[PDB]
Amino acid sequence: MQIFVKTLTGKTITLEVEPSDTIENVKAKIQDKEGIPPDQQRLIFAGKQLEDGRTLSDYNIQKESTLHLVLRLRGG
Amino acid sequence: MQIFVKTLTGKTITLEVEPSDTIENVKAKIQDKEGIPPDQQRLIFAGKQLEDGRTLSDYNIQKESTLHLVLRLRGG
Amino acid sequence: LPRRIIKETQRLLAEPVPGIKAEPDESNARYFHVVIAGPQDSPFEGGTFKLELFLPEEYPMAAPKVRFMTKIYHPNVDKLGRIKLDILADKWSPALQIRTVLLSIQALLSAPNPDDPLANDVAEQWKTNEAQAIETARAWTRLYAMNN
Amino acid sequence: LPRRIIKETQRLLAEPVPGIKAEPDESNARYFHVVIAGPQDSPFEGGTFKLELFLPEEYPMAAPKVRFMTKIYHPNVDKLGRIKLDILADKWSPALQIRTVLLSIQALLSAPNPDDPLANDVAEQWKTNEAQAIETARAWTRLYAMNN
Amino acid sequence: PLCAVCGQAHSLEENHFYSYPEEVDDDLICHICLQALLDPLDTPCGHTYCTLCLTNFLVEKDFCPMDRKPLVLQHCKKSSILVNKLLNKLLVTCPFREHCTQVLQRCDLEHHFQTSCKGASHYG
Amino acid sequence: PLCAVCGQAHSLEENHFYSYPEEVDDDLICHICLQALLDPLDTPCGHTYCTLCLTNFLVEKDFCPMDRKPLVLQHCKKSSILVNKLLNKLLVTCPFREHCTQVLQRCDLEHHFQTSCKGASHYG
Ligand SMILES: [Zn+2]
Ligand SMILES: [Zn+2]
Ligand SMILES: [Zn+2]
Ligand SMILES: [Zn+2]
Ligand SMILES: [Zn+2]
Ligand SMILES: [Zn+2]
Repeated sequence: MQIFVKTLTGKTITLEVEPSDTIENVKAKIQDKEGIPPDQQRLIFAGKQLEDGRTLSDYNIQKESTLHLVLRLRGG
Repeated sequence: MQIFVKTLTGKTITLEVEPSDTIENVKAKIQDKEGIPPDQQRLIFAGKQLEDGRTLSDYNIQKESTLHLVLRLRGG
Repeated sequence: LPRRIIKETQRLLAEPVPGIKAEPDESNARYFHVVIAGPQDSPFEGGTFKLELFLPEEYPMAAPKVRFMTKIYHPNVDKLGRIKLDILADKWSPALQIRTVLLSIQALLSAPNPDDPLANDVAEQWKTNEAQAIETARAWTRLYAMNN
Repeated sequence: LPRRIIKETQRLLAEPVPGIKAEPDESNARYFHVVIAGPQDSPFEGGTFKLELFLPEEYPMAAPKVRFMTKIYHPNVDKLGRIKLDILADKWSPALQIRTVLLSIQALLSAPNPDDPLANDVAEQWKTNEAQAIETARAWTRLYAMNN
Repeated sequence: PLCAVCGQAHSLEENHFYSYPEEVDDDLICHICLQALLDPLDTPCGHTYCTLCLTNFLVEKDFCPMDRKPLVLQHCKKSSILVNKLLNKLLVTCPFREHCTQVLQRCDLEHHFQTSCKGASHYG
Repeated sequence: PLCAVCGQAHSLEENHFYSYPEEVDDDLICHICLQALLDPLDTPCGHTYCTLCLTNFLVEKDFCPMDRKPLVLQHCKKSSILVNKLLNKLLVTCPFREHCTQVLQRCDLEHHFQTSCKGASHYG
């Protein structure tokens, strides 16, 4: 399958992934594209902050989905 | 008027010029575009090597003409 | 009105973010009427949470000011509806835009961190009774967020 | 056959140079059958001057080898049709391509420099009698360059 | 108070102001001002910003606003000729639209004003 | 004798070998090898070349073959992230055309081979 990741400005890009790719895997693929390291990357999907250990399977991020990218965060 | 200058690779670049522009004027316009200084530029037109003192007028290089660019030369 | 502001504003109205409606204000353009969706799997599910967002006149060297208007039972939001999020203070960069701020606030509804400043006896309720905090939040969502 | 060679060859056949016909050879591709036009205002006017051009197997670290086949009365060309031009020897760079070499040879027909190592008693005729050198060149052009 | 290079009005401390009829590539958009790069400075960090955009940021901060790396302005350099070209050949349209109606490459605009512009001749 | 990254055959001392179905911009073509840049090295001079292409040139010469400026290889650096991106997102097509028939971004090819390529699975 393939997913979309909307990056900082809005220039949308696509990633080649499959259901058991971890969010850690996806955050090295966005380092290939946008030149941002996986440690200052946070991925949002449906309002939920996607965790680094868990898979694309764990949030049902199927074919044609659009993840969003923000530059590191900490609430509180 | 405007002329064309075919640069190193094969690309064509357009220059805004008028009939009394010297070839010295034209070789600073190709320094703006291609980042090559006027001292290691030679311009060919109809097989004739275009001289630095003389004008576009002096070789009848009118509207729509295509000058060619080579990176310095010396015969002998 | 710095050109960047304008370009951001249009790349919101043209390119929306789902469950995040953000228009500019007519009285003064540096000032947005934001509305965030109660996210999936959160106790805020199906709430219409209204926000006001404002760009100071040193945007984007300084970050935007953002404040909830809708009352919501959440550690990192307060009495008057201001938010504790580092991208709005400690770790802001002109790299970030309005849309990034709005996505991180949405993220915060799905990840309420009781480590606030003191976040009332609300963060204290979250850390010592998650069960009934989820409950209460679900109530403030129903009883203050359903525009109906 | 190094990819560069191929790309150059096609950016000739697609993007020709006026009064300079250059095809590659069928027997071996590193080897071009070139034909240059006797330029305007030169004593070589309206001559069909055939050349052979060859890429050594260290192209483009080393320059191409170029030789006139048509006989021509010119200081910087010799008996066997080889040429004195610095971009073919002293000041060559992989920056340059086939097309650049071919344009500079055309330029050389319009600017015959009698300063050669010697250039026969042809450069000696050019420097001591330009009138009759122009004449003789015009004759070798007619009597050896008009394909008829 | 109208600008010699770009035909718009702005202060000596602001970037020039162009009007791109075709869509500019995002990789050529400076992160600070969301516009196409002008006078691009590569950082040691490896990022690229407009000269004035970065210099202003570094008046009172000190980091690459992209990966929070400490950044002395002094250490930054002008970008590769490649970069500059890609930018210079971006199409802009004439500022003086209700006079002149000309599309052309960014770099050429300044001269287009002095040679063949009824708008910049008239001034306004 | 087939290459892990690009799916073509070449020696360790040669550049990788891609197949661009769309037209690459000339400003991204290395002057030495007339191909799209790979592992681009900016020179101090201000020009940009493939790593291997420039390093080889500088085995036996010592100048920016563009303006004959003296050039110690040591002084050159990797290009801006901007440059790298522009290149990485250029489309290539799969080398193994008679199994797999896939267009994709250059950078992703290496991985496309390990995940979803019947050609690179079969090897040849
Ligand atoms: Zn201006
Ligand atoms: Zn800028
Ligand atoms: Zn105009
Ligand atoms: Zn390879
Ligand atoms: Zn190369
Ligand atoms: Zn494949």
